[PDB]
Amino acid sequence: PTINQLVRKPRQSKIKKSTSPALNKGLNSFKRELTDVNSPQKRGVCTRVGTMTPKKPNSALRKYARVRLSNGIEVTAYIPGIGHNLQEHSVVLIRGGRVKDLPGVRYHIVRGALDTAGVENRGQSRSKYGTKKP
Amino acid sequence: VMTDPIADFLTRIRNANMVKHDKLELPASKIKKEIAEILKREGFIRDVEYIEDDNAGTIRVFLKYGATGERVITGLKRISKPGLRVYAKSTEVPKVLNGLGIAIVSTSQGVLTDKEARAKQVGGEVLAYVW
RNA sequence: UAAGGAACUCGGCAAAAUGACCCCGUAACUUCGGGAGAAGGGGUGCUCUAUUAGGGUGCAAGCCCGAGAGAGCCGCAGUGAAUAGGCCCAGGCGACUGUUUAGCAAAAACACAGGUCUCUGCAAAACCGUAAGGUGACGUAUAGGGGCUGACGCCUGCCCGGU
RNA sequence: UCCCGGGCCUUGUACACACCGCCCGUCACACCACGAGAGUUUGUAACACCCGAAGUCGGUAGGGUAACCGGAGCCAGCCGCCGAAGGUGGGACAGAUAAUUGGGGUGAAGUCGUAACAAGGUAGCCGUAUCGGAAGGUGCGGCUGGAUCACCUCCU
RNA sequence: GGUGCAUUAGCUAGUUGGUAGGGUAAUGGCCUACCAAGGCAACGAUGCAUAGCCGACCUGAGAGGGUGAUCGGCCACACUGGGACUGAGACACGGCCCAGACUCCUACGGGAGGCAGCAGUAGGGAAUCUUCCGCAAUGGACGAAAGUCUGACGGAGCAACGCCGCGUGUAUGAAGAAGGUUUUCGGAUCGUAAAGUACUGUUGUUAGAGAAGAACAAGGAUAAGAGUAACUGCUUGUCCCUUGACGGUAUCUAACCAGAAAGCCACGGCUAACUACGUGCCAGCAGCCGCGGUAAUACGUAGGUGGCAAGCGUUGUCCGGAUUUAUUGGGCGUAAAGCGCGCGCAGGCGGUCUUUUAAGUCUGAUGUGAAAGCCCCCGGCUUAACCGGGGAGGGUCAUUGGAAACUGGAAGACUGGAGUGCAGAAGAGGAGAGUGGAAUUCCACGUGUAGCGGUGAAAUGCGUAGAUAUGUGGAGGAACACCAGUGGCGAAGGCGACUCUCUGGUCUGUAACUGACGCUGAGGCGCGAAAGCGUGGGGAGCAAACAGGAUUAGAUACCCUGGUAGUCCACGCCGUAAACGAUGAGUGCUAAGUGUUAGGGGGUUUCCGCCCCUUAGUGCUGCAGCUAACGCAUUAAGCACUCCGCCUGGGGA
Ligand SMILES: [Mg+2]
Ligand SMILES: [Mg+2]
Ligand SMILES: [Mg+2]
Ligand SMILES: [Mg+2]
Ligand SMILES: [Mg+2]
Ligand SMILES: [Mg+2]
Ligand SMILES: [Mg+2]
Ligand SMILES: [Mg+2]
Ligand SMILES: [Mg+2]
Ligand SMILES: [Mg+2]
Ligand SMILES: [Mg+2]
Ligand SMILES: [Mg+2]
Ligand SMILES: [Mg+2]
Ligand SMILES: [Mg+2]
Ligand SMILES: [Mg+2]
Ligand SMILES: [Mg+2]
Ligand SMILES: [Mg+2]
Ligand SMILES: [Mg+2]
Ligand SMILES: [Mg+2]
Ligand SMILES: [Mg+2]
Ligand SMILES: [Mg+2]
Ligand SMILES: [Mg+2]
Ligand SMILES: [Mg+2]
Ligand SMILES: [Mg+2]
Ligand SMILES: [Mg+2]
Ligand SMILES: [Mg+2]
Ligand SMILES: [Mg+2]
Ligand SMILES: [Mg+2]
Ligand SMILES: [Mg+2]
Ligand SMILES: [Mg+2]
Ligand SMILES: [Mg+2]
Ligand SMILES: [Mg+2]
Ligand SMILES: [Mg+2]
Ligand SMILES: [Mg+2]
Ligand SMILES: [Mg+2]
Ligand SMILES: [Mg+2]
Ligand SMILES: [Mg+2]
Ligand SMILES: [Mg+2]
Ligand SMILES: [Mg+2]
Ligand SMILES: [Mg+2]
Ligand SMILES: [Mg+2]
Ligand SMILES: [Mg+2]
Ligand SMILES: [Mg+2]
Ligand SMILES: [Mg+2]
Ligand SMILES: [Mg+2]
Ligand SMILES: [Mg+2]
Ligand SMILES: [Mg+2]
Ligand SMILES: [Mg+2]
Ligand SMILES: [Mg+2]
Ligand SMILES: [Mg+2]
Ligand SMILES: [Mg+2]
Ligand SMILES: [Mg+2]
Ligand SMILES: [Mg+2]
Ligand SMILES: [Mg+2]
Ligand SMILES: [Mg+2]
Ligand SMILES: [Mg+2]
Ligand SMILES: [Mg+2]
Ligand SMILES: [Mg+2]
Ligand SMILES: [Mg+2]
Ligand SMILES: [Mg+2]
Ligand SMILES: [Mg+2]
Ligand SMILES: [Mg+2]
Ligand SMILES: [Mg+2]
Ligand SMILES: [Mg+2]
Ligand SMILES: [Mg+2]
Ligand SMILES: [Mg+2]
Ligand SMILES: [Mg+2]
Ligand SMILES: [Mg+2]
Ligand SMILES: [Mg+2]
Ligand SMILES: [Mg+2]
Ligand SMILES: [Mg+2]
Ligand SMILES: [Mg+2]
Ligand SMILES: [Mg+2]
Ligand SMILES: [Mg+2]
Ligand SMILES: [Mg+2]
Ligand SMILES: [Mg+2]
Ligand SMILES: [Mg+2]
Ligand SMILES: [Mg+2]
Ligand SMILES: [Mg+2]
Ligand SMILES: [Mg+2]
Ligand SMILES: [Mg+2]
Ligand SMILES: [Mg+2]
Ligand SMILES: [Mg+2]
Ligand SMILES: [Mg+2]
Ligand SMILES: [Mg+2]
Ligand SMILES: [Mg+2]
Ligand SMILES: [Mg+2]
Ligand SMILES: [Mg+2]
Ligand SMILES: [Mg+2]
Ligand SMILES: [Mg+2]
Ligand SMILES: [Mg+2]
Ligand SMILES: [Mg+2]
Ligand SMILES: [Mg+2]
Ligand SMILES: [Mg+2]
Ligand SMILES: [Mg+2]
Ligand SMILES: [Mg+2]
Ligand SMILES: [Mg+2]
Ligand SMILES: [Mg+2]
Ligand SMILES: [Mg+2]
Ligand SMILES: [Mg+2]
Ligand SMILES: [Mg+2]
Ligand SMILES: [Mg+2]
Ligand SMILES: [Mg+2]
Ligand SMILES: [Mg+2]
Ligand SMILES: [Mg+2]
Ligand SMILES: [Mg+2]
Ligand SMILES: [Mg+2]
Ligand SMILES: [Mg+2]
Ligand SMILES: [Mg+2]
Ligand SMILES: [Mg+2]
Ligand SMILES: [Mg+2]
Ligand SMILES: [Mg+2]
Ligand SMILES: [Mg+2]
Ligand SMILES: [Mg+2]
Ligand SMILES: [Mg+2]
Ligand SMILES: [Mg+2]
Ligand SMILES: [Mg+2]
Ligand SMILES: [Mg+2]
Ligand SMILES: [Mg+2]
Ligand SMILES: [Mg+2]
Repeated sequence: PTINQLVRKPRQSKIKKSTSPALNKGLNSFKRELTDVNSPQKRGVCTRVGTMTPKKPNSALRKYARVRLSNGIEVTAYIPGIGHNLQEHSVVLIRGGRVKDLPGVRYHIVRGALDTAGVENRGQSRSKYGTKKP
Repeated sequence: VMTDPIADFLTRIRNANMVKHDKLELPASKIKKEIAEILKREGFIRDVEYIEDDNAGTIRVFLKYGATGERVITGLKRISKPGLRVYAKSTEVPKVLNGLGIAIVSTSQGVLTDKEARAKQVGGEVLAYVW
């Protein structure tokens, strides 16, 4: 536009949107109000463990969890690796990462950080899945 | 209406170059005299003459082309428009096309090219780029 | 009338409570007028400054009217007696003011402004009377009589076989 | 002339698994987010009155009192203004929650029809009004983002 | 000078100014009495939300974007509110008084407290350290001085948290040890890596030597000074003596040992690095494209390889790539994007010349922009990191001196813009009043007999109560046949029978007149097809809704027969359209060819007519140029300047 037009009202840029809303939120129990702080991991107790099927054309059975975070938000996570040991009423650590096949799953459960244990008989890429040196 | 007579001088030359016109004439003004006179100093235009009339006089410019019809002027640009005037300090005077072109500056010592301005440590309004 | 304060009862029926003047302040909703005295609060006595500051009247003498303030004084209490709105939230019905069963029912009933259908060309239709004579009307379809509905807002669907 | 299979040219296309294509809306089921909702419950900043500690200031001081000339001055006590917290009242704003409800989105296989894409079998679309299970139909005005069917006019 | 919201438009009453006084270190509504009604705001007041500010830090080619931890400067706070005393300085972190919440001691009367000081504890969290040693150095408070105090500060401890340095051995050694892993079974690869021989000690273990950081102060002798009647004493100079937490720390030399010291992620493409076996849309992988359905270089494990290395990967946040908010550096015919159109306040921009001024503009000097940090040049730690010395940069900064081209201000001058005058022309431009002829419908009367009407076929319907057809007359309403034409007029919507009245604009010629009087134009005010709404009329044709007949598997439709609102008029609303050239307004420049509307000039000719030139419109074809293409092309979507409007993936919407 013309310079005079561009002075009367300047250029406003677009605002990005975070893809992990629950990870970057806090809580204050004294005030019962969510505070705005960023955080790479959060922990919570899982309330339901199960599976659903991915979108087309995939056909597997993906093992998920339903975790209640420490700041009081109910989210859906995903267990990587072959086989786990999760049960209802278990404390786990979640971290960022979205899985494409699953519709609503937006977080990953880290393996080897808390009650959740590492994957059995992992020989390579062991830093992920939290399996110690054999 | 007419808001920038200097821009017309710049664009009339450009419009005549595309069709290889050998001359053009346009209403005269004091500031256009130096700009047209400057171009003759570096060979950008082959000649210039003044015609005296009632209203403001008239100036015609004779364009220049090389042997086998190559343009001598390959572009003209206006910098300090009426909507946004620009000014340059002594060290901010540019070099159009890495010294192969010229810039016309309206200093406090007169209208003179960029090369001459840096020899006198003066600034002013940058008027045109000719290359 | 101690303490309680609707526990009474079909139902706060009856009683209690508010009540004057001056100042501050005031919601939803609205047909923009209202609601509204919404709600909720504060001040009032007497003495001195004081025939005040200032007004009405008169030629002047004089007479009448009387805000703000300051300082004080006295009571449990100062419109010290009598007279003088209780208020708020939500729903049904009727738009409203009005009328009604003299002597059991005052209302959600009747009326109403507005809507619509229909009859009437003037010796009008309609009504009283056996008739004469009248009202309608000393009017004339923007007028007159009858039936239904009832401010205002949005609307008023299908059936003409039967009467 | 029609029915079937095929060959050339042209036209339109939202088709390319290539019309046995593509694709619209209601209805039944499941999930998710958002709005309304008789109400309920947390919190923020103020405002108007009532009451008002400490304290500085102002007035008295009949009680106490070494310096200075009984006097002065001083102090305790009492009184007045201002005043934090507290109480009462009507509003403003922000979040959560609530029987129920409204449209929206997602789900290969369910039911109904086939509105659009070819002249899509009534050309389509835009504004508006009315009607209908549903896509939608019809009236009025407008557009070509129409292949079309006939005389004339301009350009090559 | 440095932030978001207009889906936050009014705010304020000691508020705004004045007069007299009080109070303060000091001016001042800082406070009080009187007087007046002012003050702020679209250049964004007020309100809500968020936030300590800066030097600087990260990123970036730069312009910018994000941040304000550590170090330095300023500010505010000290459990939460309020108040004052003492003092040069406080409304006071380890001071006082009152009120509140909490913890503790009470003999029930009353009392005592504040780690956002250094350590440490519980809690919250994905997440952060020792309840250590010294005043030896530096700086503080007190003292005349030794000296006392100093969780400031010097050191030590824990944590791969980051940056820097180098150690996990060197050299020679096979057509090539064994063993893995594959093989069309010959071989290939791990691999010169083994093993062998020769060598080294950075690191390790042991034992010996052992720094700087120290200047001091005080105390003792002197010497010289100012001051002295004279000392004591004071100031400066030189000698003597004295002090280490770190710590026997750093650092040397003596010997023995290849011995105690390598992991992490990827190998389909992006992107450097591929083969076997297992599984069989299962297990599973994934940043995107997407891999897996009994021969997977993509899943799991091996062999091999590739990137780094005391690390390596994942997650979260910021900048870049992103020209994806485009000042540098984008756009709006068909992809998102020109308001439906006009009149215009504020604002933005503005023809030619002369004189002057110096606000903008350019330039010199002075003051300042602390230190640390980035950058440049030197020097110390065995190198580096790190630390010193000097410099540079960094401002729409303040005072002062110059220049006058450009923008601005002032004084004049001109006519190519704009407007008036004078002479002509064309037009369905608008409002009001009246009139005309075809045609449809209804009504009355002659003539006349059996059908008419309708469809792809039919039927409903009309007709013997005499229709359709035909001749005559009457009533009423709506639209204007031919002319009629990518013809005309208007800002757009739009305007077509005729006459008159009242009115707006445009074009051409002249050069008399004024002399820049102009363009665009957010808010504001008006106009604005059709449908629709209110009140009063009118109602011939047409016709949503509706009814009947057909078609169809069904047909709330297309087709047929009827038909109400509406369409028409007056007044008042509504404010939309594919309101379209899907193209904002103004101005100038840039090949031609040819129709047409309204004018002007010239030549031929008596006219007519033909030709040429020119102004303003309206169409077609085409060059340069532009475009993704289609296409536009003097009526631009080409080349330029000014102002306004709008856009930033789709759905939700
Ligand atoms: Mg992997
Ligand atoms: Mg009692
Ligand atoms: Mg009592
Ligand atoms: Mg009570
Ligand atoms: Mg009660
Ligand atoms: Mg009882
Ligand atoms: Mg009862
Ligand atoms: Mg009573
Ligand atoms: Mg008086
Ligand atoms: Mg009384
Ligand atoms: Mg009373
Ligand atoms: Mg009543
Ligand atoms: Mg009675
Ligand atoms: Mg009679
Ligand atoms: Mg009679
Ligand atoms: Mg009579
Ligand atoms: Mg009438
Ligand atoms: Mg009614
Ligand atoms: Mg009734
Ligand atoms: Mg009504
Ligand atoms: Mg009815
Ligand atoms: Mg009947
Ligand atoms: Mg009948
Ligand atoms: Mg052939
Ligand atoms: Mg396709
Ligand atoms: Mg169809
Ligand atoms: Mg219909
Ligand atoms: Mg139509
Ligand atoms: Mg089309
Ligand atoms: Mg400021
Ligand atoms: Mg004063
Ligand atoms: Mg003030
Ligand atoms: Mg503000
Ligand atoms: Mg960049
Ligand atoms: Mg920068
Ligand atoms: Mg800190
Ligand atoms: Mg605390
Ligand atoms: Mg003091
Ligand atoms: Mg305090
Ligand atoms: Mg202190
Ligand atoms: Mg302070
Ligand atoms: Mg302090
Ligand atoms: Mg403390
Ligand atoms: Mg206490
Ligand atoms: Mg601490
Ligand atoms: Mg802890
Ligand atoms: Mg914890
Ligand atoms: Mg010390
Ligand atoms: Mg010291
Ligand atoms: Mg001293
Ligand atoms: Mg001590
Ligand atoms: Mg210590
Ligand atoms: Mg320290
Ligand atoms: Mg370390
Ligand atoms: Mg680690
Ligand atoms: Mg082998
Ligand atoms: Mg072998
Ligand atoms: Mg050694
Ligand atoms: Mg030793
Ligand atoms: Mg030793
Ligand atoms: Mg010392
Ligand atoms: Mg000494
Ligand atoms: Mg001596
Ligand atoms: Mg001596
Ligand atoms: Mg000495
Ligand atoms: Mg030793
Ligand atoms: Mg040595
Ligand atoms: Mg050795
Ligand atoms: Mg590769
Ligand atoms: Mg396989
Ligand atoms: Mg891969
Ligand atoms: Mg693999
Ligand atoms: Mg391997
Ligand atoms: Mg390797
Ligand atoms: Mg390293
Ligand atoms: Mg890392
Ligand atoms: Mg990351
Ligand atoms: Mg950018
Ligand atoms: Mg773009
Ligand atoms: Mg444009
Ligand atoms: Mg489109
Ligand atoms: Mg578009
Ligand atoms: Mg337009
Ligand atoms: Mg202006
Ligand atoms: Mg100018
Ligand atoms: Mg100007
Ligand atoms: Mg500096
Ligand atoms: Mg060096
Ligand atoms: Mg340094
Ligand atoms: Mg330096
Ligand atoms: Mg000049
Ligand atoms: Mg001068
Ligand atoms: Mg003119
Ligand atoms: Mg006319
Ligand atoms: Mg007209
Ligand atoms: Mg006729
Ligand atoms: Mg048939
Ligand atoms: Mg007839
Ligand atoms: Mg026009
Ligand atoms: Mg006129
Ligand atoms: Mg006219
Ligand atoms: Mg015209
Ligand atoms: Mg003149
Ligand atoms: Mg205009
Ligand atoms: Mg406007
Ligand atoms: Mg209409
Ligand atoms: Mg009407
Ligand atoms: Mg009507
Ligand atoms: Mg039907
Ligand atoms: Mg009909
Ligand atoms: Mg009208
Ligand atoms: Mg709309
Ligand atoms: Mg529109
Ligand atoms: Mg149109
Ligand atoms: Mg448009
Ligand atoms: Mg233009
Ligand atoms: Mg143009
Ligand atoms: Mg033309
Ligand atoms: Mg989106
Ligand atoms: Mg969006």
